[PDB]
Amino acid sequence: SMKVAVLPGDGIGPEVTEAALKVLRALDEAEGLGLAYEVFPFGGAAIDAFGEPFPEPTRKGVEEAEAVLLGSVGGPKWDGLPRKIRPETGLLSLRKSQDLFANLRPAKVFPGLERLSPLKEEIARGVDVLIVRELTGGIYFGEPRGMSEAEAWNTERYSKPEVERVARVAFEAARKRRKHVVSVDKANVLEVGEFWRKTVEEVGRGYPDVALEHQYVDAMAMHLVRSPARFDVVVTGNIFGDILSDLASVLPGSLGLLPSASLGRGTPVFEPVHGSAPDIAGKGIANPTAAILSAAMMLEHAFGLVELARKVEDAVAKALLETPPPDLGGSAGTEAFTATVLRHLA
Amino acid sequence: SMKVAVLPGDGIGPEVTEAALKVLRALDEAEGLGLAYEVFPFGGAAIDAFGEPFPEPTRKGVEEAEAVLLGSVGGPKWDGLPRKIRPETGLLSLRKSQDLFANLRPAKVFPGLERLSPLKEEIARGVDVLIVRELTGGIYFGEPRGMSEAEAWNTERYSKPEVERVARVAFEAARKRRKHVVSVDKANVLEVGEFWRKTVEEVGRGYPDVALEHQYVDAMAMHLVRSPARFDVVVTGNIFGDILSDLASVLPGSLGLLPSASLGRGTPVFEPVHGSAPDIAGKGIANPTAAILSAAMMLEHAFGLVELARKVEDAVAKALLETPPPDLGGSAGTEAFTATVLRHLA
Ligand SMILES: CC(C)[C@H](C(=O)O)[C@@H](O)C(=O)O
Ligand SMILES: CC(C)[C@H](C(=O)O)[C@@H](O)C(=O)O
Ligand SMILES: [Mn+2]
Ligand SMILES: [Mn+2]
Ligand SMILES: [Mn+2]
Ligand SMILES: [Mn+2]
Repeated sequence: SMKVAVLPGDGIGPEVTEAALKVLRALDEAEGLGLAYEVFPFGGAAIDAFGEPFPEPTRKGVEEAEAVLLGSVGGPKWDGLPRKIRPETGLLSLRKSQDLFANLRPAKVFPGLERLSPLKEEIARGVDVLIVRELTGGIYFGEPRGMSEAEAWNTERYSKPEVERVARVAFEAARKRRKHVVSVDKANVLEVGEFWRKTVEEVGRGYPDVALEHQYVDAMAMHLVRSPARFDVVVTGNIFGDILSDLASVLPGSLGLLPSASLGRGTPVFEPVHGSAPDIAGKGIANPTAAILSAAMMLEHAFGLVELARKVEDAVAKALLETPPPDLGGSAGTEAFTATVLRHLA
Repeated sequence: SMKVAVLPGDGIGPEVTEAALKVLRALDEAEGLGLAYEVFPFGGAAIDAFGEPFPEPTRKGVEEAEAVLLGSVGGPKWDGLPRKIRPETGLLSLRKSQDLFANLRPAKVFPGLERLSPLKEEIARGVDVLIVRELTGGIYFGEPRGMSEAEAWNTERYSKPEVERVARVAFEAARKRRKHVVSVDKANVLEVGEFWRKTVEEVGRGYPDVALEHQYVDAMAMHLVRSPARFDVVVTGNIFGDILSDLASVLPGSLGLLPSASLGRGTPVFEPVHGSAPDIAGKGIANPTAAILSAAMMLEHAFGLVELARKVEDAVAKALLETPPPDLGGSAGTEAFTATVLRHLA
């Protein structure tokens, strides 16, 4: 079996999700995967239908599935909503309800595609970095939090077990990759950074076969641009991971390329890093690469189909070289780009 | 006249600071500026002699001077000491005591040097962005803050007057440049971001001639790499400013290229945005560009010597294209490079 909860969301979310659905359907037919999917409302669409971005039928659908394929959420239609029901809060609520504390974001420059990077070729070449981002803690969820007319406040905080568990995922991922972890904090300025580093260092003792290095977040942003090829796994807290993963997104040359996996205690979630791009929704141009590669991450991580995930990745890489979408200077529409991916899969 | 407190600091700090002083003496000679300056112990140097990084006599000198020319602080010798008594903390104390809420970091790619940028030439051409970072509030100084065996916490908080005063600096700076400001927050997840955005918006109304735009911090990190050329002034909080300013610093191709001004209630501070670079200390190769441009910002912001700051800057620019330092593919040591700047200043 292969039970998938599909949450298309808003803007280009449904378009890119349908592209990823075509890739999955074509694999189901060829490999006999027994895929069964069901579509649920989430985000702006759920707010308009149920009054909340992560409504009951959707929460039930997620908990009962083996994996979630997620689109994108948000748009100006919902600007000004009380924070508790913003599309963005529904997203945090999804991550939190399944306690998906480990967010995996791979930034990779495919061999031959250095041209597309905004960086000079020799710097972009061989880039293959995995950002492990702590997703259900830190300032995103910390209390106290609030605002009055005179001030506003949010609390960046971590407990020992929260740091331990995300650190352990980073070490396990590194062990399967190039056995190198860079942990990122602001320990020269903050107590939380200090605490972060101390705990990651302790977890590191359990993995003496993996090299551990620490970097300050400001210096890390800089390294991700000057020498990204020297990184294997990067582990950091919620907001630092949010920032650095968008920054890494530029290495391949575009934001519509980065897929992601959210793993923890409950139903794993797979979503393209990009937002809902309201400006281009329904215009048949959104690059579906991120969504497709997220479906690839789902195959590997949720279903253990490593070989299949790589076929998709290989097909996408050829499609990018052959007929790139407009965001990479090409003229291939969402539909045509997906068809290209399909031919290579054959 | 011109009363300056000089804080060389640790590592390359004294060398690069000395280089900047040679530029300053040259101008005091050629222009008769009435330059009076005294050297004070700061950072690790202050720790060795007084047992603290920011002792009473250095505090006194700072407060009696009209401007501070600071080198850099930190080094392996002082690792191990509690964070609270680090040279880096003495730097935070200096900033806090003079309530220098506005940190100006101009990341610029001088015409002809696009080649040194990690970015492709067309992207790096004409880059001229000023980061206005709030420097005395936010998480860096937020109460409550702490650590136990079980967890640690820090508080990202801003008051209305704190956001208003840094925002104003941003608008005034823009008004002198290209009339565009981008304010940067994480309003979609953080109450403090919503509060920041709302306050910058109200201040913005007093500047109907300046264009105002808001970007999320993760998207902004991306834009500083894909299209830095579209930005003029960028204003943001303490930690977001720390990250984006290091990011912007990579654009012209080195560390050694970025100066900064710290402006506020007390004595203004001018320092190069780079660490003590412990390894190359006393070897005479460190790029003094950032220290020299920092004294140039001093001339402008502390003494209103616009024209002179500019002559210093054009001189440095031609020195870079004529005799580049080791850190930018060249072989011009600290003193030889300074002499080139001296030669162009006449
Ligand atoms: C939409 C926003 C809340 C979200 C986040 O900050 O996690 C997005 O930026 C991302 O990175 O998935
Ligand atoms: C050394 C450190 C405390 C300092 C900061 O974080 O402000 C430095 O990174 C900077 O950007 O000037
Ligand atoms: Mn993000
Ligand atoms: Mn003259
Ligand atoms: Mn910094
Ligand atoms: Mn005072």
